[PDB]
Amino acid sequence: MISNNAPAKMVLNSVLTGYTLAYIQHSIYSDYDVIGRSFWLKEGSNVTRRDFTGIDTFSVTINNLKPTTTYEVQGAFYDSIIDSELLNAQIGINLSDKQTFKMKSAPRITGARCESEPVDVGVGAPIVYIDTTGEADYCTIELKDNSNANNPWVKYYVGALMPTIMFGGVPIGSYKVRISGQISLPDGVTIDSSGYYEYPNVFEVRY
Amino acid sequence: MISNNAPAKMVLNSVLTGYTLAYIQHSIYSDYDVIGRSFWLKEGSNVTRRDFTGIDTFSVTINNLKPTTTYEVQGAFYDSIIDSELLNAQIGINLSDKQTFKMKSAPRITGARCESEPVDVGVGAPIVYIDTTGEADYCTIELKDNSNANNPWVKYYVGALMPTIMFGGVPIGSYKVRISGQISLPDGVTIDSSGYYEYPNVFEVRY
Amino acid sequence: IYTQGKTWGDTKSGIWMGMDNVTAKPKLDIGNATQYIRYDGNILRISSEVVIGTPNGDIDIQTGIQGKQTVFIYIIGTSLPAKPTSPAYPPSGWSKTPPNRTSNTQNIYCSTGTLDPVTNQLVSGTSWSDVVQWSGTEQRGPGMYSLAIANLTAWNDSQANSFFTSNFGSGPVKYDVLTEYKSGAPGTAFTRQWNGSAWTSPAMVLHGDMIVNGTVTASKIVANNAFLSQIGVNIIYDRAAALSSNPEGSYKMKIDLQNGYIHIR
Amino acid sequence: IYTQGKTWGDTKSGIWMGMDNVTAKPKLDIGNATQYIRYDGNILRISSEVVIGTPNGDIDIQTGIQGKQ
Amino acid sequence: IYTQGKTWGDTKSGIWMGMDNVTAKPKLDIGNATQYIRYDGNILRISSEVVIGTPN
Amino acid sequence: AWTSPAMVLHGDMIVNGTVTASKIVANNAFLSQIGVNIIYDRAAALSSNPEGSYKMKIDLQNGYIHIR
Amino acid sequence: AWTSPAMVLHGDMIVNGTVTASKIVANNAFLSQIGVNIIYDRAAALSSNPEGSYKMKIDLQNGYIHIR
Repeated sequence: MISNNAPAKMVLNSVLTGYTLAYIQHSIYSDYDVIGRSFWLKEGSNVTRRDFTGIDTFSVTINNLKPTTTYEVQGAFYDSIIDSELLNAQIGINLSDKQTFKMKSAPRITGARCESEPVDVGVGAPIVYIDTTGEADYCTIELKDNSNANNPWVKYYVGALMPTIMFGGVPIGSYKVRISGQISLPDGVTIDSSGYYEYPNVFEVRY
Repeated sequence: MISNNAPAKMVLNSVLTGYTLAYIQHSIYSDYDVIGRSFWLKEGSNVTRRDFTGIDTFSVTINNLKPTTTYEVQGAFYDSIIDSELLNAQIGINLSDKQTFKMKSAPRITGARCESEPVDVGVGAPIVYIDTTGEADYCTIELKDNSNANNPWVKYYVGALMPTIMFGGVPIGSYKVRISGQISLPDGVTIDSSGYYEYPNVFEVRY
Repeated sequence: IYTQGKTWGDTKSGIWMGMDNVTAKPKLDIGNATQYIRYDGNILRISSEVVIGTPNGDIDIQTGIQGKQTVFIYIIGTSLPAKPTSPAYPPSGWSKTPPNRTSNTQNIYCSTGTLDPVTNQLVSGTSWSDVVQWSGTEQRGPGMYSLAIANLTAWNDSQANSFFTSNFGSGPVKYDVLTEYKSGAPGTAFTRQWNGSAWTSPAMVLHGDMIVNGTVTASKIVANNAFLSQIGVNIIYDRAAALSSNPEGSYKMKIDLQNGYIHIR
Repeated sequence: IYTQGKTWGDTKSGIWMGMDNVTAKPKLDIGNATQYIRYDGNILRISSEVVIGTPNGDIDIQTGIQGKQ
Repeated sequence: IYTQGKTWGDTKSGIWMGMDNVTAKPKLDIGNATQYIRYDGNILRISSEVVIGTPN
Repeated sequence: AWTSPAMVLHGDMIVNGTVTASKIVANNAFLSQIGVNIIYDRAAALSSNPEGSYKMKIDLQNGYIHIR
Repeated sequence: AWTSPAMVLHGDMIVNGTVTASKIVANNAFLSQIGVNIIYDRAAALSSNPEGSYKMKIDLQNGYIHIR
């Protein structure tokens, strides 16, 4: 009569998605011999079994993924009585229910121009206008002086991503604007940062 | 050989408390015949039974609870075998061990006041000092000009509940004040609010 | 230049900035009576707690950052083996999952240190734990944490409690600290350390790194790691015994003061 | 007192100092969107790197310092 | 805005606070030539010792 | 890479309360009570994979001390 | 003599990164991993000559425990 019951079916919460990353909050195991967790990514017709043997935490994050691609995640706790081959065969475990989610799109910029601040008197200071399209939060935006090719990249804005983004404090000159949005996850330290998508066109700001 | 199995007794992983809504994290069922999950609250004088259809999620939201009333939580899954009468008897359910939690208290305003500094030239800016006694994580405060028979309540302060709240920029008419607290459920979307508590006194803004 | 009525170091709320002709020293006063930033000619006082730096200020934008922990059971072994030396999640010819064994052999695991998913190997340092025979089935060290909130206006104890009881499923431990920032605005943030019950905001917060050419004195210091050339101490408990048990009944301790001895317990 | 077309907690590059009657607290902000010294009555935030004191601030004037092995 | 005969880098004790079109970065200086709060647009420098919080 | 910190100081630091940090570096330390999970040698701790090369280690959690 | 420090905190402090200092003084240190070459008694370390210390877990070169 003695037995070793399988772990209960894994239950996944909403899939927090960031480009090249993921976050899945699952349930709490109850069986006495749970020793690992795994997930079967399904991109198109390709299936990837990502396995995490750490039971300490109850949140997971897939380090590597394909940008802007709908996936499918199925998770499952497994006991000690399940071997690598058995787990590969999905035999003797309770797999989570299907869940669909899509990846995020890195920010991209449409334009950049210099505009003088509307003022009631005097010479209003220039304010840089850039139109941003993408998916992120508190995207960072930088600039590079075009006088020399070795000039540093200077951050100028980390505020929330908007269809139109404005900021001041830009000295008169010509600059190449660079953007790379960020998106965090509930996990304590996981932060997602895209590549740099610089504007091909150089723009100049003047009074 | 043929046999029947009662659902395995679940374990309540954690309970987050709202002064009107209760959030509980519980383990997952492991038996095929499971049809639903039920809970048995204890007001300390009368026992109340609550059950929620569907077992898709690992969390529940118990509603319609008496504020400032500690409760005890014990429940488990009941399979198709369990009958309504048998469930009421709780004979074969094999419920989970009880757990006691304290239910928070809604905000209240201890006193209403308004003072402003005399000024040699110009006009002293009205300010409102109002002292609360609540424990909500963050509370919103509304106002309504009582001089007119009917006016729409208007929010003026949004922030953390404090022993003393300071705000200004309000018109001159005499006002009635209601205070409500809002506490965020573990789910980001859902927020548990409070019944609006209103100061019986009505006062003119200190001009 | 000052708000009407306000004077340097006056109770009424306002601001003040100007000269002190007699002392020939600039003065500044901003804030309420209880909270204020007052600068005389010789001292700068800030009553209200100050936060310097911003969350995730000095992160790599090319690549993010993340942390993970792994524990694998990895031998069909007749005798206790020597712990791995290669820092690779699959160690040197070493399995990643509990294999099948013959009756004579046994199973030995290792509490592998933190794993780096980006490199898929043990982070620099933190070698493999002591290998222990796996029989049947196999508190947490307080650490620093940060969380993102969609629309943050003030500290949210409920959100932090939900965070800990969701991720770790066990609630925060003493000396834990969580910083909450508004999504779309890392500049606005709130930080609090959980001690005993509830959260107490600290008198000051720093987000980058602190460099002091001189000395530092504090009531107590907690850090996940330290590298000290010379250390002088009278008593040294174990971390768990030191913080978990106030009476320090259970221990595995050294005693430099008074009689010096080694106690195993 | 502020530079023209500047508001507290804004991406502009001006200075703002005055009494915020809405919240009845003094306010301050010096710097651009990223590097700034923003103060609200409740809490102060300094984005930019901060240095306190100067090197050799408490060095003995009569005698210097040195090290040897 | 400044006290008369004062500049951001002067040795005179005084107050100077304003913009700088050269860098478009606000600049603030308050104190004498040896005890001051020099806030460059990019780095905040304090000379005199600072006290944070109040005891109890 | 050379990294600019968040705080720079040149006098001394005083903290009535407590100071917490991810990690600490200091040439000297004068303490009264210490509660630590494990103790290493500076040469081993700085070097990667300390337990591969360590002159003396003590595991307070496991009640073990090793000398080569 | 007496001296004035760089800056004083009357409450606790939190540093999300690493903190470096010439020397540290504190009552209670709750760490998880420390790399140390030589350790003396608090009083002995404060002494001009630490050779008279009660204990020494010297690790940089000797790597031996000697109790005086």
